[PDB]
Amino acid sequence: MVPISPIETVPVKLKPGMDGPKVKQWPLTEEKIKALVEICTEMEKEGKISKIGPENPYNTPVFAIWRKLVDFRELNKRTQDFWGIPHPAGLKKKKSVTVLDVGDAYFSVPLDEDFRKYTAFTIPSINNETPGIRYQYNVLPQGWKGSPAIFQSSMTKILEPFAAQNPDIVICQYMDDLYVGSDLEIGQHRTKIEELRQHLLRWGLTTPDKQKEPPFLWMGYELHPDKWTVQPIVLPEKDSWTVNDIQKLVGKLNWASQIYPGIKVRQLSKLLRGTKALTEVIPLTEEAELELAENREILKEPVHGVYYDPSKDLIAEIQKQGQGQWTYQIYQEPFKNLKTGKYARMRGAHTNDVKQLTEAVQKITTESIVIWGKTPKFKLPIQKETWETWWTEYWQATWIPEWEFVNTPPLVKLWYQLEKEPIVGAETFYVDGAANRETKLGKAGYVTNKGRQKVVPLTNTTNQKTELQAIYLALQDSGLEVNIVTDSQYALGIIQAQPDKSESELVNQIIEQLIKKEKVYLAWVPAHKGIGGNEQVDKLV
Amino acid sequence: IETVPVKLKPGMDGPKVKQWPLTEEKIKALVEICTEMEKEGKISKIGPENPYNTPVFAIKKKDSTKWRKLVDFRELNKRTQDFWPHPAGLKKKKSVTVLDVGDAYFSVPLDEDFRKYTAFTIPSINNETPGIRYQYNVLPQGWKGSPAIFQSSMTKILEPFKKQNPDIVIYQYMDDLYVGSDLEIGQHRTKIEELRQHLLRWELHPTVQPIVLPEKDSWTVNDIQKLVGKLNWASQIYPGIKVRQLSKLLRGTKALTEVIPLTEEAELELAENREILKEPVHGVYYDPSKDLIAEIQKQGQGQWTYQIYQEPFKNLKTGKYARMRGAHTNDVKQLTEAVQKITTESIVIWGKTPKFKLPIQKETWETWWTEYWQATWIPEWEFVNTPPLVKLWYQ
Ligand SMILES: N#Cc1ccc2c(Oc3ccccc3OCCn3ccc(=O)[nH]c3=O)cccc2c1
Ligand SMILES: [Mg+2]
Ligand SMILES: [Mg+2]
Repeated sequence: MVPISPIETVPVKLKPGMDGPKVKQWPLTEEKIKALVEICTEMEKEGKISKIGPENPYNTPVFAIWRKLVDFRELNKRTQDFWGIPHPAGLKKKKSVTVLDVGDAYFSVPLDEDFRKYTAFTIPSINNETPGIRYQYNVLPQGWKGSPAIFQSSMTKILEPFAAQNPDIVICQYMDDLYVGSDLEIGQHRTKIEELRQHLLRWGLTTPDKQKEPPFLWMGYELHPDKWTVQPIVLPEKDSWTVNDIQKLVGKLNWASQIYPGIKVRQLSKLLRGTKALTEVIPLTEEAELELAENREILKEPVHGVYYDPSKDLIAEIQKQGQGQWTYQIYQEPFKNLKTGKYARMRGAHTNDVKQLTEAVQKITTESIVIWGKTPKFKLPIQKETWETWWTEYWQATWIPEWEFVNTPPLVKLWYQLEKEPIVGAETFYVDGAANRETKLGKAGYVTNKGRQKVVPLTNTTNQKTELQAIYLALQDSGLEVNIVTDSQYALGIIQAQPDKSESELVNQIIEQLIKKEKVYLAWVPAHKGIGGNEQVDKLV
Repeated sequence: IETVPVKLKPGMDGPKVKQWPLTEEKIKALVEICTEMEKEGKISKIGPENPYNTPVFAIKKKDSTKWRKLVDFRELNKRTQDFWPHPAGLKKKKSVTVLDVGDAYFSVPLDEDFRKYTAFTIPSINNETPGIRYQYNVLPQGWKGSPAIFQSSMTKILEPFKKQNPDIVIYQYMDDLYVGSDLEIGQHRTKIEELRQHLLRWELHPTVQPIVLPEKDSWTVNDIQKLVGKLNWASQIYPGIKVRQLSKLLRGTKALTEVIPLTEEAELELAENREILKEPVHGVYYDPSKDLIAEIQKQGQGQWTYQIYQEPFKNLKTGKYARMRGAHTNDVKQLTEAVQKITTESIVIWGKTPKFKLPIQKETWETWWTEYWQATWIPEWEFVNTPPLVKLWYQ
């Protein structure tokens, strides 16, 4: 007999304040009883379990489907807490790649002796005329919260020396599987694989001969030797959609978006607001139907990503899809993508393109640092001057990593720029607006230095809306260059946030007016402090 | 040589915090450093039985091309029971020099029971290998309990130096040792080297800035409007500021660039306002039981302004940073350096770090701040998404 190297156990403690599991045993059928009896018999013969007595006051329910289903759910609550899948695009191409998989993964790893007593379960004897057969686990139980962590720690511990001894082979452990790539010759590769197999056999870890040649179907991916993709995307076809099926659909499209360029989930995601019901039927706008249609169009032609080569620059390129949607491709060589993706703008009242672009760059940077452990060079649809002006004049600190301007319209641009100082030879519009908090009636308007005045009466309105309204009026009736004095901290705040798009249509119209202007200077003054030219007397009526 | 018993605050479990993504060179530097630290018994690898994790990354201090391991101990520090000496004369000292005494901390062994809370993880690229896990067998740098435990030892080290010349103020915060004096920078340097080899054996220059109003021969409408806005703002902070005679100049409706001659009463009002502003603020005190709030405003052109306060419109300190070091093209770098300086000054003056409110989006800061960060400590921070009107007023 070969002296299998002992795997040192992991000390396991129950949660403080909680005790061992005590739960009744199920009224199982006689057939299931016989099956479980056989299974546990041969299991004991293998040494994965041992029989105990009545002393142990801990019992967990058991079932059969044969296959023994042990329910640890009430133990999992009484067991202590224990301490992201690899992305194909980050995997570095190797000449040969072998998939080993350990059989009896958890049962190959012993359990902490002191904890074994807590894993007890009972097999009911037929017609309840005999005390049920007691059993406990000597190894990591299937469905036990502590099994995966302990198993992977043990596995890692065993794998360290082989790895250190063989720097010319790369090995990745996931759960019960080991993936060994290498760039050496095929024969030496197979030899080293067998070496690893016997090395694991030293600790009693069984791995198959022969295996499982590519393509590998793994975690929703297809891994081919030279390239990777996603397993086929199945979009359900229903005459009337359900919210649950919209969760399914959006999830699937999202999954397909990491490789397939141009996926748009915006409409479908907009239709899920405040639903919280799985049976609820929702309609679809022309935009939504066309979106899902062109999404079906994108999923016609199959596309593959390549693997990662450290020798070459990593490049991220971004395009604006519109309506707060952005799409990006991360690639090594032209037309060959590592992967792709999308960014949707955060829910907000107002916003501009530049901000969303920045946020996109941040997202891509974090994703990259996760996958390739580095920040990619960026190709962005924004002129250097535009970015320069923006970040220099922005009230907030902002930054983008190393990047270059790619010219592929639509280009991100600054639509309007407010003046730093008052404009000489430009009419000065003093604006004000107010509303009655009861009647919801108000006025908005302006008086200027050239004598120009306007006051517009308004129904169904608020003070803020009348201040915005007053500014809008000043913008409409003024020449290409204008100085506007407002007492509104609200309006000034919004305009100083510099949105190019807004939820409020009033703000949108103001933006339009701004865009049509050559020079605009927006000045602010304290209200009610009796500043001349600023007329509350007109609007407060 | 002996481990003082250490626990957590009552009703608080150990810290569990997600390790954030790290770049490749940082991962490598951490691997090397932690290997060498493991060989020295400072840290030891641990198994899955430890649920607790605290974030870790790598930095580079100036004059050093060699990496340093920075642990973010914030949550662990918050979760340690309050451990039971502030030299207000340190801020008064003409000069203060900062030292890193962290190398001394690793001699003292950490309480064995508590060691499970110092656990951290070196992350792997693309989750190809599970992260390497460690725990500290000695006093970890950045932990609040480390200077508190080494406090007595440090006293023993500093007995001869402190007794020798007691014109020199010594303070200790985290891994940092601050030394103030009135001496000359040459003699100061020689003295600091003396204390350095003294450490072998066993530069700062320390008021709330006045609110100032322009002095002009001729005022436009715009000038007076801004003046009125600033004075009205300041009226929150100061009791007797009155704008009514200045607002009376704006009366009628005139072009913004039109010059308005000051009247007698208006000039008087402006003068009285100046005099009021020249005085300090009424009843401004520092409550040690209150949080320190720091606010930073980007002024453009490398200029930044800041205010430290425990209560709105009562300012414990105010300041401005124009300092240009390698930061020109990068806003976030500047901001990080500013946060560091403000925090340092806060440490000197009140002994503790302020809670920041940052003029930057959360995601941007979160992404890039560790790249520019040279400090061994870290403060708390907030993000203000609405542009302040006070920007112009602190310029
Ligand atoms: N089932 C399955 C399975 C198989 C291999 C995995 C993996 O495989 C690898 C394991 C170690 C080193 C490189 C690896 O792949 C690099 C990229 N690659 C990938 C496949 C191929 O034929 N050739 C190739 O150069 C890395 C990560 C997960 C894997 C999952
Ligand atoms: Mg108004
Ligand atoms: Mg008003």
